[PDB]
Amino acid sequence: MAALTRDPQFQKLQQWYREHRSELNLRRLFDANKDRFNHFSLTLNTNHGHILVDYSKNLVTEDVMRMLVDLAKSRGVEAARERMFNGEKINYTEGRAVLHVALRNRSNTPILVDGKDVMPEVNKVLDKMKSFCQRVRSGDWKGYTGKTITDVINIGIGGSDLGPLMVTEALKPYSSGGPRVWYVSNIDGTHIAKTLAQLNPESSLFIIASKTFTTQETITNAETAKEWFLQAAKDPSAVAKHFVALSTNTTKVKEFGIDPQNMFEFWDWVGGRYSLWSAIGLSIALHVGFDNFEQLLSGAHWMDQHFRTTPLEKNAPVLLALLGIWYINCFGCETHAMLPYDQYLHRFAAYFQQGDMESNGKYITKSGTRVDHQTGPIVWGEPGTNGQHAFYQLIHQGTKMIPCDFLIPVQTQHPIRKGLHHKILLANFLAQTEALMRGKSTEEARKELQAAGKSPEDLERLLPHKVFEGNRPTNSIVFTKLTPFMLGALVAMYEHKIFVQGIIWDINSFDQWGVELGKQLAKKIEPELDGSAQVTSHDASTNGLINFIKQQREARV
Amino acid sequence: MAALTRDPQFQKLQQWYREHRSELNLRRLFDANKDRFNHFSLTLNTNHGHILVDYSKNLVTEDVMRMLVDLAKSRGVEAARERMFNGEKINYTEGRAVLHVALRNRSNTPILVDGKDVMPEVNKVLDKMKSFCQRVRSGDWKGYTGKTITDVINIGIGGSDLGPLMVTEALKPYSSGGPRVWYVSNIDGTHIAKTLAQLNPESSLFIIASKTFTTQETITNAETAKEWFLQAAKDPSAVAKHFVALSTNTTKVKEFGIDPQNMFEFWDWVGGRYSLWSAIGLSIALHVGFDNFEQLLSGAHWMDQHFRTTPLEKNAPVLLALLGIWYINCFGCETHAMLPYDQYLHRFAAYFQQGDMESNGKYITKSGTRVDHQTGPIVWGEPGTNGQHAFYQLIHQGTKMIPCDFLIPVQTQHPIRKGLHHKILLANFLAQTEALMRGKSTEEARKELQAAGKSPEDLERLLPHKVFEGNRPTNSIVFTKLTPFMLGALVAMYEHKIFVQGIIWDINSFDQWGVELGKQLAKKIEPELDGSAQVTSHDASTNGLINFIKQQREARV
Repeated sequence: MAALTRDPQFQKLQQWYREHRSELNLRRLFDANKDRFNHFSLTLNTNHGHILVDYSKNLVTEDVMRMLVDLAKSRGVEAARERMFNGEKINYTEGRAVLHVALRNRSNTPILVDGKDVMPEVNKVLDKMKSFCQRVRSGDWKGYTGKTITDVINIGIGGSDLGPLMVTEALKPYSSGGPRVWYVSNIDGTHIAKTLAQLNPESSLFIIASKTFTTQETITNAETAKEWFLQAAKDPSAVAKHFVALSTNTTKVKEFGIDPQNMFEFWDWVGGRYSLWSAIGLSIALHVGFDNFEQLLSGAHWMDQHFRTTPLEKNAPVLLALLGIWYINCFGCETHAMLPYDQYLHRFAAYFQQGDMESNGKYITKSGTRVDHQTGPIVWGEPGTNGQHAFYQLIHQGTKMIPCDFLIPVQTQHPIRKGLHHKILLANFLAQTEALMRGKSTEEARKELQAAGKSPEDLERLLPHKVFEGNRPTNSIVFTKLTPFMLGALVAMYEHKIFVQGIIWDINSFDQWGVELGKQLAKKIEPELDGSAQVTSHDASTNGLINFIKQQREARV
Repeated sequence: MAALTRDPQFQKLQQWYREHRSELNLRRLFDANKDRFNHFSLTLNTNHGHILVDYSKNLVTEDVMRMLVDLAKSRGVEAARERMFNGEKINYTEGRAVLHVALRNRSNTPILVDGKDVMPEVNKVLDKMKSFCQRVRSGDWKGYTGKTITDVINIGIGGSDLGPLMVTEALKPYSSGGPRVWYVSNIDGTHIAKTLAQLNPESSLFIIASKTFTTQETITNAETAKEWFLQAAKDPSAVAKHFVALSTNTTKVKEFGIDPQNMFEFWDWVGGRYSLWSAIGLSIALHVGFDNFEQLLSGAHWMDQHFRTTPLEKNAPVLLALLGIWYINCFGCETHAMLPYDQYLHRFAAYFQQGDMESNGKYITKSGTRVDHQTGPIVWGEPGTNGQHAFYQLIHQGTKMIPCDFLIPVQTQHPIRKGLHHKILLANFLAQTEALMRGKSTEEARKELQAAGKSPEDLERLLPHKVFEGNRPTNSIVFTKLTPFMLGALVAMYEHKIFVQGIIWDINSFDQWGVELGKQLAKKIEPELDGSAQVTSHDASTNGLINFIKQQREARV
């Protein structure tokens, strides 16, 4: 018995579900309540765009929502939220604060950790980022042969990669006048090799993103880039004009050949998967400009404030979190699909696979007892309409219930053909959730087939295949335009959803002990791959795979 | 009750699982059987590289595998296979044959549909492709100002896009002397606009992929490309040097301005999600050359024969399918992760999201009866080590069982740093499945904590969070090298896996009636978006969303 399962509000939810779930049908709910949209949607005015969070096409009633809010209160969500914002060490397995909200604290209200306001250091780094971006983008910063920088290459793994990549992809229209950005993350040599082949050492700037500056994959990639660079430049002192670090390890950064005045710091209370708001976002600021980076921070700051000051029943991240709890812990849905109808957001779902799954893919509660319920879902998705033409067949007519978040900006960055493309995109965004909710009954389908002139035999044969059961729930999140500020707000909104869910489950959303074993076992296997000897030190499978690898690496195909 | 649930072998499988589920622990299974890898792995020599399908880190015993194979026999897998290969109309809801295997039938052994051999038509199109490719690649084919083609842009959705994109990405090293390739699929105007912004109309060749040549999204994109082209070229007759078609609609192709000689045909027995082997693969052949395209076809042909002649108990696609049935229909796993440790294969999982999910995300059986069991799983993943640093926390320490296919080539296309990068990649590939299988016990973690000098209190506090329960099953698929031939073999293997699961579930893997409703509803919404008038013709949510869109159209942000 974990905290969640012992909670009385949760038990009430489970009981309601057992006795009413058979009665949850979206067509009937909408048919019976013309005010349903008004009662189950939230409109936020950020002053830089509106966000409509329409959660009306969910398998919930007023009572369900009331009970879910009651659960949030019973589980101490608000108090936990205050602990985070106040700089308390809520990352309890690692004794650390959790302060990505400090990174984007534009108001500069003091946030104390161990007796010291963190804002001065947050702002010192931001100031350094701003100066650097101005120098690089303006052409002031010269390469070793006196040329301007045309390409910036971020080298990092996990949280040092996904955020910056997703945001620069999403904000590509705001990069006029910025250098090209490249992301190298995989230790797979293909990644760095194929990137370097397209670059000029005289005009490329590498950004090595690693807090410790000892991260294996990242430093290997970094060392490979340096070797390539020196092959052309020869002079070790030239490295300082072409490599900067996002790290705190001054000695290692200096030893690499980077001038430490170009080491951009961040802190223990910045989790990698919450780090794009820090120095880690340097490649974003370089690409779209520091002004745009500040707008991104400001958007997140707005949402932070929304989350902090809004009554639970009208609090966007809380409601999203609660809906997820309902589908995960009552309906048992393993996954959560994120489907932005926006090609610029093509890596948004991939970003939340880390942000969500690495945060809440957990099983030990704060008290040390194992959970006896589900925790975080498997997050997945492709942007519409691409995903729509790949896997929606399964969403509409498969055997899995799959909560989906559909997202779209009202205004497109590319209003080509007098808005025709965006009109079709919007129509599909709307129709898909409508279809998922409504379905098509046997009766309706039969009438279509008859109207189509199908013979009775053909009709009876095809009929069942044309039926859509519907009742498939979705959220529709519509926002004015995907600007830097609005993206900031949207990302922060999901960060706080994830936080609320973790508090409810009583897990630690901010550690990641689950990455350790794989790292340990890889270090053991590395040296064993060298040479031609048979390996017999592991289970038979691991041995067998290693031995096949040894046999085949000498094969001439 | 559906076919599967009525099947005596399936019931036998279920009884066994009910009786012995808790007898399935990988760590113990491997400790008890030193020959486990040997008994639960396949080695395939294709003459152009080996494939090791190591399915030993799965929750199975010899009895379980026997029962699974017996299930495949009972469900008539072999007879269904022969029907496919013999050109019978196994796509029963549409009354069509399913002959992607004919597209790569290098043997040219006759395959008849309605008494007529399809190979001549297949080969005629292939010869056409070969000639066109030679002309474009050699510089013989020139644009409207006499320049050679430097860029090829494929415009299509779903199956007309994903396969060609995935394969050209995977085979990038083999594209020397080929034009760059671009893929435009999203109706979102950003996709075509950001693509066209980087192109010169004088040296760009557009490939319009659509059987009917009336596909709304594809044709909208195509017309946008043509308008951009003509803004530069002016002369309508120049469209014929810059646009070709993958279609059978001669009339519409001619009307578009394409020379009918440059219409590359395919057939109703080529499913879109099985079409890269046909004319739909033209961009592949253009990028990496027709010879490399033939090698891709040849690899698939090799795997088709393996699937055809190998006893079920040692038949790769069959075993992969059967393991999936075990996890889906007995263990209840909703998902299947595909994790290639290969950056070139970064779009492999996405491809199989359509291939698998659009095929088997079904709920009506051959007899018209609704299934009463699960069908296709939710397929997802990212390449290692990228995904490894994103979401593996949840795979190791979350509350979901997630069957994972780990894939990797022994030989890298980029053996930089004297093989150091690939060494580290392989070590992680190996360590991850080893870790997932083995886990780390309370006692093992305790010993580590003591050794690190943790106080008893600190130790007891952290201990449970450091435990890995393990027993997480995986397949490891290792192949000599990712050449065009090997990629063909791999994709075909998965195609047949999907086919086998579909036969077992008694669903139609080859239709997609699930896409109709959304299309119908979108068509109704399009004209409603025009104008300022409030919409009230739908459910309250759909109306509300539309009205918010109309409102926010007018906002300046």
